[PDB]
Amino acid sequence: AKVLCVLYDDPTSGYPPLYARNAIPKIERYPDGQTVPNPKHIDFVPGELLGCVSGELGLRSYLEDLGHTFIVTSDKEGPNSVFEKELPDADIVISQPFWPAYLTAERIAKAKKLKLALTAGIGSDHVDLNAAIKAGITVAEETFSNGICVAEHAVMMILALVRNYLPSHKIAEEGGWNIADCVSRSYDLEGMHVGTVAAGRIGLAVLRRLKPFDVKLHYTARHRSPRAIEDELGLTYHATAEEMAEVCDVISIHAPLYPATEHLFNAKVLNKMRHGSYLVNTARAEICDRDDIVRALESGQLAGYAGDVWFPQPAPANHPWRNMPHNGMTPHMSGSSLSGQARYAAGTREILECWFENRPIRDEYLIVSNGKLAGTGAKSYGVG
Amino acid sequence: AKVLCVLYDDPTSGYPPLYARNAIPKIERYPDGQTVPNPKHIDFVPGELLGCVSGELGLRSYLEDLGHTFIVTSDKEGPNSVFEKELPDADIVISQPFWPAYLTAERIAKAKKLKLALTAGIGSDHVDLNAAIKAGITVAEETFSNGICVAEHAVMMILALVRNYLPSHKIAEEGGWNIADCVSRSYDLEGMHVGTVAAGRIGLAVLRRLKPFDVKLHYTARHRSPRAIEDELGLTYHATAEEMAEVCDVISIHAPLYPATEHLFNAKVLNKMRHGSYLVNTARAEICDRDDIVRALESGQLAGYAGDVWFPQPAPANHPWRNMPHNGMTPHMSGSSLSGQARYAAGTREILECWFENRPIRDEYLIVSNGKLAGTGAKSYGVG
Ligand SMILES: NC(=O)C1=CN([C@@H]2O[C@H](COP(=O)(O)OP(=O)(O)OC[C@H]3O[C@@H](n4cnc5c(N)ncnc54)[C@H](OP(=O)(O)O)[C@@H]3O)[C@@H](O)[C@H]2O)C=CC1
Ligand SMILES: NC(=O)C1=CN([C@@H]2O[C@H](COP(=O)(O)OP(=O)(O)OC[C@H]3O[C@@H](n4cnc5c(N)ncnc54)[C@H](OP(=O)(O)O)[C@@H]3O)[C@@H](O)[C@H]2O)C=CC1
Repeated sequence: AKVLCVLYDDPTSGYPPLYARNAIPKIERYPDGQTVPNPKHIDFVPGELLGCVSGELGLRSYLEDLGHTFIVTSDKEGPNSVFEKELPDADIVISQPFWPAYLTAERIAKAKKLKLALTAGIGSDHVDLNAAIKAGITVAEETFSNGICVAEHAVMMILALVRNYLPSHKIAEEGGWNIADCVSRSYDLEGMHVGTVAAGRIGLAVLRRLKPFDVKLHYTARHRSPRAIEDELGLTYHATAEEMAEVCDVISIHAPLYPATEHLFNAKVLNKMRHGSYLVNTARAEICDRDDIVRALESGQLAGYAGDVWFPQPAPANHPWRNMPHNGMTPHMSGSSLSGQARYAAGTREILECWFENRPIRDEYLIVSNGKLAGTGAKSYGVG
Repeated sequence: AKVLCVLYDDPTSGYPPLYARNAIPKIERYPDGQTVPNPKHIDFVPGELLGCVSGELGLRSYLEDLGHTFIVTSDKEGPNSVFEKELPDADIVISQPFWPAYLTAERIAKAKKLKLALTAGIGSDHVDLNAAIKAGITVAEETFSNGICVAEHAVMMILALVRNYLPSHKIAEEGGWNIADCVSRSYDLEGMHVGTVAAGRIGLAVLRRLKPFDVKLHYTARHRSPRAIEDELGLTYHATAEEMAEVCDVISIHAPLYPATEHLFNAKVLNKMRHGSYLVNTARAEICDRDDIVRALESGQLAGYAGDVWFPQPAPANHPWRNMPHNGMTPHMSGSSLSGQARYAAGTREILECWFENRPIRDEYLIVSNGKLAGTGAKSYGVG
């Protein structure tokens, strides 16, 4: 088989980078009991940089020893990219959400041999799932592989926004003291109403991390969480995001992107919030309406917005979220911490081993299979 | 009586600032059961900026209606400062740790009428406690008033360091994407060993907030915390900071500053940590050796350092912690969030009401009274 893999560019300093530490913690299970990936072997040491061109997700020897071909590129934009030129006879396409090889309907039509579209990470919205369904392409991802990474990043961003961290760090760097300037917009999180959009793998992890901050917890979802979970965490459920927006000081988004969630957080929802509320989005950019977010920050309707996800990706240098007021943005990085990479790279290999050996891809990894949403896709996504 | 009060300068934009929101949560009790301050009245709305010269800690009408004089200034350096010129006949001196009026032995000797040295905030190490004891001065502070603020700030800083937030935000602002550069130093906190120096009011609040991040928790203190606490959090105790340093990936400092803790975190302790460890210090700067911290970051012995506390305060523009590598500093702000200010300003008034009415200052607020460490001072401090 021909495996076409799109990864981000190597570090500016070169590859490998100068690692700050030489080992990372051992993780064996996720909080819900799901096991971490179980490939027969891995050809990297956890903690290495794997998601760039030279890192290769640690796949080359595995693939070539089996007689497969493995093409790795970062060049992914337009019909003259290495990606699009190599696509027509690729059996398998792999890319990460952080540097995504978009599989539009038009590209899927060109992809005459494509049978497996594998996300290295979580979130397969860069693939047109309706087109994949029609074409009989399997779409899979490494469920839970980097979810805890995201939960950490989201809580970090909530705190940075509410406490006014980023402008205050700039004052320290630039020689100032200026306590009044630092604290004129600095609040505690304690006692605020905080809600998540979704209480799935990441949303629940966020709610759990928020609990000891002594906030009042809310969530919205299409299907109510078990009473035991609501009791554990003191959750208040809302049938819709609009209703939750009315009562929350801070919202963090943790749903997948598909038609029902596209532009869910637009002006109508944002304007339901109290003036000076906060929004964090480490889910997908297009769950928000891009320009409505800018307007909310310009008016102070939102006191702050932060996230790691943008549209499109990579975000152009002129993207309006970069320098809108009161933002805590990063590039799309949370799911690509070195710790997360070890897990999604291992899971990418696990999935390939199953595929090549004619064994099932784990149900929880599936998004589309056999011409329909399947596994986690059927539980978390829609195509209507 | 004459009340001499040193506060920081007003916001650069003017006073009042443009508030992002017009109310904050109501807090009634601290996690150990201590009640929030109970002054007869407050002359501000919680959420207002109180800690600058124009804010006056909300004390002016209260004091002047009683016939007291109230002098508020930010001018605190040298013998010609308004502070030192007004000091010789001040009965009461008030200042905040964020902009501290240092009560050296020499200043205390000049302060012929001084009877009460009141910290607006927590941490009275800017007062020479031996000199206060000798002079028969009462030293008091608003215990717990801003401790939760600090705990939030510390956890925020831990996450920002481990995940490489600050340099990544810069890339977003400056038009880059550069995922490899962002994540080459980005780790998850999950599974790391994290320790606190002290498990007091703030240390315990930090440990509780860390728990759901699924880290392995450690602490050091002069005596063992209660069974319930060690069991609740799965704590491992170490008799010394050096011992804890050997096994922790991250340490956060939460002890008071006095001779036993001065320069505790010097090269001897830093070098016990594994290469690439992280240190957060929202306690007091001088618990660390200033230049040893710099050198540990320059060599990579520490992968990161962050805190809000400096020495001296204000830190000069050329202070080496501002632009040392891999830092997440802010000016001294955590205890002066608008939320914390509401509580310490209310407590400052409560203490003054007790004082003027010949009623006890709460035992838990006392640091020095009647010529010895007293109250919380006796439980948490030493005088060497
Ligand atoms: N920033 C990054 O690096 C990363 C981002 N992500 C993003 O986060 C998303 C969530 O990941 P994860 O928690 O692991 O996924 P899960 O599938 O576990 O959870 C998603 C939840 O979303 C809820 N949901 C679906 N539709 C809606 C709707 N219309 N409104 C509200 N809630 C909805 C579902 O609950 P219900 O059925 O009750 O509605 C489901 O439980 C991913 O799909 C991805 O886009 C993920 C990893 C990394
Ligand atoms: N950044 C900011 O804005 C703020 C900073 N702070 C700083 O944080 C400090 C802690 O505040 P808080 O938790 O409220 O104070 P507490 O008095 O509640 O706790 C201090 C703890 O320090 C421990 N301790 C004392 N001496 C030592 C030692 N030699 N080694 C190790 N532990 C020691 C004590 O435990 P044991 O007796 O078992 O040793 C005590 O429980 C303050 O004193 C202040 O300097 C406070 C507020 C705001």
